[PDB]
Amino acid sequence: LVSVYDSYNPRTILLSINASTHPTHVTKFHTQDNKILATASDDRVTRLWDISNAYEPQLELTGATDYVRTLSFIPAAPHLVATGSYDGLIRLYDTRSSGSTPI
Amino acid sequence: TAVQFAKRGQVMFSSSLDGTVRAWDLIRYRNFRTFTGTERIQFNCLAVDPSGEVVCAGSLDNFDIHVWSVQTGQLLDALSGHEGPVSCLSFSQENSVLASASWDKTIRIWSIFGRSQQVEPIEVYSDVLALSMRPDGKEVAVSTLKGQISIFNIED
Amino acid sequence: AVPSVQTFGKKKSATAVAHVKAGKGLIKVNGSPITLVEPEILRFKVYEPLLLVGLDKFSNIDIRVRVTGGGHVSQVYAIRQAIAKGLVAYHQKYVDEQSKNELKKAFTSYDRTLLIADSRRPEPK
Amino acid sequence: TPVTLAKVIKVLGRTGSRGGVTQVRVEFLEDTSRTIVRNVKGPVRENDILVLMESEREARRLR
Amino acid sequence: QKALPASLVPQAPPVLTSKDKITKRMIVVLAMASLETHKISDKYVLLNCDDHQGLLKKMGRDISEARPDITHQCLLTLLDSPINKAGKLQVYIQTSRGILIEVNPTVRIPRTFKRFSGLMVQLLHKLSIRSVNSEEKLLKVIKNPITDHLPTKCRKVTLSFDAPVIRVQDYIEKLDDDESICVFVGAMARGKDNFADEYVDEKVGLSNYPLSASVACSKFCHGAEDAWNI
Amino acid sequence: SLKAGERLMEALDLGIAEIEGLEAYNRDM
Amino acid sequence: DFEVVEEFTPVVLATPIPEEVQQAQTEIKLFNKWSFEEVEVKDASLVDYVQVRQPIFVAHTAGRYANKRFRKAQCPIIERLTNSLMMNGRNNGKKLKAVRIIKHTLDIINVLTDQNPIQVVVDAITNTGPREDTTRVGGGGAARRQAVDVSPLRRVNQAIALLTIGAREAAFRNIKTIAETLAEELINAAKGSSTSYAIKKKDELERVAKSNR
RNA sequence: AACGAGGAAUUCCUAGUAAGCGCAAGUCAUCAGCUUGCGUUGAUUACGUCCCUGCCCUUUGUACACAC
Repeated sequence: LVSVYDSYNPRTILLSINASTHPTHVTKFHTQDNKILATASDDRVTRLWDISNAYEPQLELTGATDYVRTLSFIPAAPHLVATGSYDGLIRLYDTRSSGSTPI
Repeated sequence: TAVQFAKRGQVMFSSSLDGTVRAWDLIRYRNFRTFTGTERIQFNCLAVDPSGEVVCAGSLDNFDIHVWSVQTGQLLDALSGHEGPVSCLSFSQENSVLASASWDKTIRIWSIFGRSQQVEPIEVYSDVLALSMRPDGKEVAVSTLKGQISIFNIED
Repeated sequence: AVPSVQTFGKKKSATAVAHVKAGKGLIKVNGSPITLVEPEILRFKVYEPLLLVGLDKFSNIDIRVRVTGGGHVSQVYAIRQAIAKGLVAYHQKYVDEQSKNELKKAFTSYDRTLLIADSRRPEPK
Repeated sequence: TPVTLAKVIKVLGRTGSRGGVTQVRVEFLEDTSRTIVRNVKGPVRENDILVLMESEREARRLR
Repeated sequence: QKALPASLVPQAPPVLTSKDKITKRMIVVLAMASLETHKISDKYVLLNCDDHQGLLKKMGRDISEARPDITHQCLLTLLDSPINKAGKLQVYIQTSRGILIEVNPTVRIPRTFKRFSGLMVQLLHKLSIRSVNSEEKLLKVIKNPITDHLPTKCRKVTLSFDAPVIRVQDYIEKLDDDESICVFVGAMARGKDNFADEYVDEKVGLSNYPLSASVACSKFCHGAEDAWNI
Repeated sequence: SLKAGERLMEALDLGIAEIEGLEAYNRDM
Repeated sequence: DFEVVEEFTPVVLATPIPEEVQQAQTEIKLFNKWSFEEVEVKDASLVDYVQVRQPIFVAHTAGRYANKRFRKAQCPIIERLTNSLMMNGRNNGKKLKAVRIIKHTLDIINVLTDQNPIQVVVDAITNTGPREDTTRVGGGGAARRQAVDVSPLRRVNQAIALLTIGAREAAFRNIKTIAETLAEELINAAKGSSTSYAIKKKDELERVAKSNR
């Protein structure tokens, strides 16, 4: 499970989203947007959580092959999310669409 | 010392220093009742409900707002709670509540109808006298001794 | 001497003595400035008559408040009353009274406790 | 789900009602004509507009 | 295709209680139970319709009302169900005198009738029975009413005779994805089914035929396992 | 039992349903 | 094309007032962070009972607000939320604690959902008001529930009471404190997402009233 | 061994109130196992209704008009 809280404050754990039971390697925030978290896991799925609803994933971004361990956003389009697995096959995903298969 | 009208001008009331408040007709030119106090205190002002049911008057000496019924000449109660003389009184033409101007520097709103019996003070800068109220019945105009004229809202 | 005017404020057992003189635009309470009020959440309740009136009307006046008695909430309410009374008593005496009237109206349109303090008197039914 | 905002025309009195139920004539906001007697539970004064769930029941005495 | 969970050991499901009002769960209430105590003099006994009846005759109550045996075998049937092993229900007891008892889902009920009567006669006077491992007290007497202690998203129905017969499967699947089903059964002998019609809103029946108190909760709970897919 | 206002309502409902009963019957003949 | 110049001398004070205070003299802000402007009650029938027309600095104006009957409608609901946080025996008569909790609460709400924390509170209070409610009938033992409609003041009063208890019951014995769960309860109440306690009582009290009209 | 905020059943309470906090005094009765004052903090919810339970009043309007 991932935990996101305020900077310069260890005392106030603001949010603790429970992801899948696999370990989460990378948890990145959106660059242009400022309210949606994107996390990966060893469960071979990336998830996009809006922090208003920290219990159900807004878009379960699937289709990965093995061990997504680094993902990034693209500063032009907010609908496009880059996703890197651990076997090559650098996925480029769309979240405006259904979001279960790369473009 | 104070003269007021009530109920389409057919009946009319008057307060004097004699210790009485006297109703009058303008059809038969005669008094109906001569309401009095328990010891005949003086009187400053008079006010009437827009319905011809309750008369009230205020005094220099006893400074309790005595109220009478129009039908029964006995006084109902003494609406008290002031320090120094109640100067002016007036009933609201819609909400049917009375406002008391007193030398306590406080404007008192008395809701005396229908199980309420509640007292609301609005305290002002200085010795407030000569109250008046809108025909809408939601505002109170008062004249302080300091010179300024203040305008309030009865409900708020 | 310089022009001066003095007002009083009152919460439950806390009194405030504010003296308003012409000067350099400085604000003082108990020797300390106004940026050091200790309840730390009610510090915007003592800036409150400052920012309703516009800070230009305090740019040439001086305020010195002593406070004794009360606790913390009752003390801060005494300071905001004595500053608001002290500003409106300076402007009725040596400045325009139409300035006083717009100063008084800006307070009573906001809240009546800044001008005169309602004594929370007991009532028997 | 058609909610209907309803201005209170007059809070009634001297009617058979339980404590915490005041019988109130309300009037819809779609037109100024049609008034329906309903029951209001909370502290209600004059001229506050009120949200009705449905708009056809004829609210009788609470007995 | 889909990735497995990282942990595959079997783990104990959480013990649902009145503190938690979130998860989807089953509530069974043995309402109008006949469980009261009286002093023999030197000893304290539970009133029975069979053991001592002339005591009830002096009390003015009828003999046939005080039946704690049917409430005993209702608990043994309900708590030994596989749903209790699956940890998806808790059970309350609403007595005839207004005492409301919360039965925790982990308690090992005494098996014979005489040991259960000994357990309850100290429950009504100490207000709680503690655990042998000193963790958390099993049978806790809680505050009236029952509707505040139910889960928040709540569905209340009762088991009756004149009620329409619907399949137990069809009522559970037509219930929502997070509502907690609360069924208020009659733990008394024979009489009116108006023990908790104030709380529930529709009466629900299971058969046109006469069903006992033990088999009424047993039928619907066995429909709960076949609908919640354990 | 009842209250004034409610007593007139049941009087109003009973008589006019009888009045509208004889009115439609008069239109029948 | 048209100017009204009222300030001529640059306003410099001998006592140094910080610029965070000086820029607050144009718009009166809640806690000097959030503006009361454009905070409009979206759902109807709770205006003049949920009031945000007058702006307030801190939620602490202890006036005469219970002596009259409907004087409670004039309270700003930021202050009505702080005053209603004393729903226990341990936090009675501690408003400086209750104001500091709400200041932390509006901080978390603005960080999470970025429009306005006050606008969320206005939207959250106007959602969870139970628009239909039930009451019993005496009837000589015939105690049947009967649906009755609800005053707008009671809709405000039940909304604030349920949202505060929803914060207090969630952080009863947990790792989260009252400031975190009140932000979670208010944000879920503004969406109407049916996971807050307050929305879960809104449809439950209505459906009980909807079961017997 | 008893004990994780207390059952049924009851009692009190409408604004500087309930509740929380300390300080002082020990007043010809009473009080040290406590009593009485004085300050700090300071709310929710009615503020309507006679539907239930009670309690009382009235049933010639006589106190001068008009109205009823």
